[PDB]
Amino acid sequence: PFTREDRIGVCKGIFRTDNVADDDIVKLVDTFPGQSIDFFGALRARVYDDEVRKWVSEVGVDTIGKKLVNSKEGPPSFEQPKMTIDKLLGYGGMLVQEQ
Repeated sequence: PFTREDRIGVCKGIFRTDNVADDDIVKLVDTFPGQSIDFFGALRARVYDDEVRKWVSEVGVDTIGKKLVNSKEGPPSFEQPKMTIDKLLGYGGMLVQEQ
C-alpha cells in the first residue's frame, strides 16, 4: 500500500529536475487520487514527447536558415518545458480519457 505522503514523495522525485513548486506537486497528486505512480511518470513523458517534437522542428528551421548564410554556429539547445500546474493538470486529464 502506497500512502498519500508516499505518492507526493514519488511525484516530487519524478519532477525533481523540473521547476515545480511543492504545492503544485501536492495539487497534482490530490487531483488524480486513484492513479498509480506509473501515471505521473507517463504524464511527464507525454509533456516531454510534445516538447521534443517542437524542438526538432525548431532545429530544422534554424539549420535551413543557417545553410543560406553559410553559418557555422550550432543548433539551438533543447529548453526545459515550463511545467505549470494548469498544463500538468491538462496532460493528466488527457491521460485519463482511455480509462
